[PDB]
Amino acid sequence: MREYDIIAIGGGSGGIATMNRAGEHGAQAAVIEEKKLGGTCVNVGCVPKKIMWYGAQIAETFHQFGEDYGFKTTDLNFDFATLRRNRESYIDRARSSYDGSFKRNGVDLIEGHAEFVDSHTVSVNGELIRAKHIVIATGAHPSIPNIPGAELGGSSDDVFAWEELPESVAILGAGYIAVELAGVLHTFGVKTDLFVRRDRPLRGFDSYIVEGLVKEMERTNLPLHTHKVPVKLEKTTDGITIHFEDGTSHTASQVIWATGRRPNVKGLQLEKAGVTLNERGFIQVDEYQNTVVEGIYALGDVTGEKELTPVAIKAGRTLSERLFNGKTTAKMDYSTIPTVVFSHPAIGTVGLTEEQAIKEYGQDQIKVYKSSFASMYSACTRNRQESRFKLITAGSEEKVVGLHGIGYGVDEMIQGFAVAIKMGATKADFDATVAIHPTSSEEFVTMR
Amino acid sequence: MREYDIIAIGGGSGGIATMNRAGEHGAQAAVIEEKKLGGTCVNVGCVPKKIMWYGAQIAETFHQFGEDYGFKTTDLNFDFATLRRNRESYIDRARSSYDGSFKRNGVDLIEGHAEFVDSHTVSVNGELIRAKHIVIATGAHPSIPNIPGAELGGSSDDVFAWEELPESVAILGAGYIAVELAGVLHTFGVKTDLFVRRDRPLRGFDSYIVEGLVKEMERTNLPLHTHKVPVKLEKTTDGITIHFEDGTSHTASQVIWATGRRPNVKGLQLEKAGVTLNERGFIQVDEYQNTVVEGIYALGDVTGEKELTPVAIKAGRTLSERLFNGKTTAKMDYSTIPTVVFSHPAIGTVGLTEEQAIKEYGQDQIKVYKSSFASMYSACTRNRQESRFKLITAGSEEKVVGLHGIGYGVDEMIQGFAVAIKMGATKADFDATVAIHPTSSEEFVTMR
Ligand SMILES: Cc1cc2nc3c(=O)[nH]c(=O)nc-3n(C[C@H](O)[C@H](O)[C@H](O)COP(=O)(O)OP(=O)(O)OC[C@H]3O[C@@H](n4cnc5c(N)ncnc54)[C@H](O)[C@@H]3O)c2cc1C
Ligand SMILES: Cc1cc2nc3c(=O)[nH]c(=O)nc-3n(C[C@H](O)[C@H](O)[C@H](O)COP(=O)(O)OP(=O)(O)OC[C@H]3O[C@@H](n4cnc5c(N)ncnc54)[C@H](O)[C@@H]3O)c2cc1C
Repeated sequence: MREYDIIAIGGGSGGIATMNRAGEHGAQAAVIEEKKLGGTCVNVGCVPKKIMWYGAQIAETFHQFGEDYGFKTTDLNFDFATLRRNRESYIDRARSSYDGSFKRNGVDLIEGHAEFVDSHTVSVNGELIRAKHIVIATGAHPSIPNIPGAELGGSSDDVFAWEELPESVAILGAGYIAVELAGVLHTFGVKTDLFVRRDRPLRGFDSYIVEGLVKEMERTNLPLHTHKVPVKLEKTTDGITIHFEDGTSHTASQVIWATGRRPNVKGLQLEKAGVTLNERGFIQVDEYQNTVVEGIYALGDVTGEKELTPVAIKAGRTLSERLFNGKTTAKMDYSTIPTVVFSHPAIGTVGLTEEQAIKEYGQDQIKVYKSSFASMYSACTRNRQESRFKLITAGSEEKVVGLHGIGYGVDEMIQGFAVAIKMGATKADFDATVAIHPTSSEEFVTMR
Repeated sequence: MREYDIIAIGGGSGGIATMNRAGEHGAQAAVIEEKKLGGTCVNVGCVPKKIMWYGAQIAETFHQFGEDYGFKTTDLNFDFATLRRNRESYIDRARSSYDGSFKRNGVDLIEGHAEFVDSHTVSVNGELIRAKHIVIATGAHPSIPNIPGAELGGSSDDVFAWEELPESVAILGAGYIAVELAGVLHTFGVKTDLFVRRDRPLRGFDSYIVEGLVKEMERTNLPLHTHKVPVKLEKTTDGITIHFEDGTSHTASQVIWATGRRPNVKGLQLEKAGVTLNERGFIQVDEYQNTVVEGIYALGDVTGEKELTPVAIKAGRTLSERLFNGKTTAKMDYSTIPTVVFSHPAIGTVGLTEEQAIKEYGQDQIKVYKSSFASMYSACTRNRQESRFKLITAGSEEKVVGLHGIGYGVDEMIQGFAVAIKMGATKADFDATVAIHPTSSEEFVTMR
């Protein structure tokens, strides 16, 4: 029968976070996980991507900047197997830390595929498991568009699975994963082509910032192809050929689908428990992460409020504070969540885009500040790399409702500004703060 | 007799920023400069140092991290002359950019040593220049101690003057310039020793962060010598020998004094204007930058409130707003200024140290949050580089009165938090802000 106070279906960012903090306040917890522990982020997401990004930044330095700083090489050889071995070694050590936290806080790891039997019970390898509280944190999977020959194209999971880098690659998609992988593989020397469906990449991100990314792709000869709707994929002697709606076609060794991600909802027997989906296909929940069935909760990518790791972690930790530390009205705040996209160079954003702020406050009520400049790092070399910053203010007092940036060092500067912006910072609060020179971050506090 | 609404004695950070903003509001302004336009920051300070720091960061990247990211070379070859040429080309262009900003704002560039005649007149090369408003922004000079043979040792000016790197150098000092130069030159393969007079470098920075720097110096074999009081310098056949009070001695090709910087107050005929000095040797001014004489002002390093480039720039711009834009009470806020030391790795700080917080608020009203870790960048490699973060809170509300960091990326993460801390951010405001994963900056918002 198996007795636990609370269980988590899924051992990813959300599941680990919720059960550790539940166990921290003296609850009997259990995590149920199909694949490896740690979920998408540890195994096939944030961690391996960022390690490969750092590798690409070194390749960039060697090839682009080194000569004009007085460094010249003789036989600069890149061994990807060496990077991959050390990438996976770091993931192995990070995955073991999570096992140590389970055992310390009194959380049982149960390897297997969970499946609802009734509203308080789940089935794992035949054996039933019962609990008053059940957290569905099953995460997400890559979206494969329904067209002929789509199975021939791989996904982000296949990119980290690669033991050697292919000759060429064709990336289909316009989101953050597409731009990240395109930048990394291009810098490593793979014949990388990116195909977006309409207009430009990152249509949710601010245009001024994305325009800076497009300019950087032109300058590094990373071919971007706009208005490319894929109709069909097909096998050839060269590899895989893509057929587009406009008329043209293109061929490469590998083809990667990176259009979006959809929630894991289908293999759970949600009708037996009584758990309903919302209209968009995510698990329906309220502001406190409660499903329609009491005693069952959902959070992380499966609920789809904001598909990020620390969103799942805080949502998870906040839920366990509510259930086991008496914080009755405690809930996740989904506004003003900062994001960084590790493109070449990195994009950073928090708050509203210009178009979001117009709909929210009114067209007349929004002011905008822009700053184009080159960083000192790149600007004293052949390869001048443009940075672009933007601040969006609202009201008579000019409340900073959006901050956006692309450039060297942007990845590390957003966190502090996110704290300021969530407190209700005005333009006057920014301008009163003295600059740190010489940095790129000082541009945000000296805009006119 | 040439006449102006306002003039600046000195064409550095303070002087240029004051006259450009004065000219922006229609006042006929002029900048008077002895040596090179741009001042200490552009020609022999922030700019050449940061370019050399970036050069050193590339050297660190290839030697310590390259191999484990899959990069190897038959021979890595460094040529300082190429770095210096491009460094000075960037400085040539930055210096040329001021000529464009002068033509827009209507600012005349006068060249020569200025010198007071009376309270409203100066002399440059015999020609008398009268003005209603005179701004003293003469800056500072490297301090050379008074001991036998002190002339044999140079300063930071001489480090940037170098066409070739010497074989060995001895840096005598404990401040930010000593630590910055010691790190850069050590990374470029110069036999570099750092000699501090007392217990540790960087008195006034937080012990936890400084302890982290000392640990990195010892790990990378950059000798730090403590309790080393120079009594004498002596020219020898070996090189230049330093004799210390403890009876030991040390020899090197060059010796660099980095003991501190003093204001330029002696060449101006300040007695003829009626401008006085305070007990510390700086020009005496009030909170509005007014001297004891009407229509004469002083700002930047010569007044010594906080010796940084953006402090001189903001104070100067605030002064011109007061005089030429009807904002009679406008003044420079000198409290809670953020600072970054470009050591290896970079140190960043805003607000109070732990000692300072205890002295202000008392021992039992202060909570301290610490965090020691290795960045993901270095954690994949042989050479695990340690980062150290520290928050200091005060009172029942836990107002963040200090933030400190040392580690990869710290240089760019401070600016945002400085805005937040200046607004009166609490620990609750930090903990409410969602983390950006995977970064180093997220550690500040997840401390427990
Ligand atoms: C390439 C890539 C890069 C990314 N980079 C970033 C980044 O830089 N920053 C960032 O914040 N986010 C990033 N993300 C998103 C981030 O990985 C997710 O938001 C996060 O992993 C969500 O955590 P979760 O717990 O909701 O789901 P997951 O971490 O995916 O965990 C779900 C787990 O549950 C298991 N599971 C599913 N169904 C069952 C079942 N029936 N029984 C038992 N177990 C089950 C799965 O095997 C899986 O391990 C990235 C994603 C990808 C694909
Ligand atoms: C090695 C080094 C590194 C530094 N790094 C940093 C850093 O990273 N960040 C930072 O914020 N700050 C840094 N500083 C400090 C910064 O450079 C100064 O605080 C800043 O330049 C001060 O500006 P100022 O206008 O007060 O004086 P300055 O910029 O020094 O300008 C004074 C000018 O006045 C001229 N002058 C003097 N007397 C006369 C006269 N009688 N007539 C005409 N002209 C005259 C001088 O020639 C000089 O050009 C650094 C300093 C040094 C030495």
